[PDB]
Amino acid sequence: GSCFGAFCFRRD
Repeated sequence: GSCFGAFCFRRD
């Protein structure tokens, strides 16, 4: 859920 642009694809 911690989407951050380039990191908008994770299990957070």
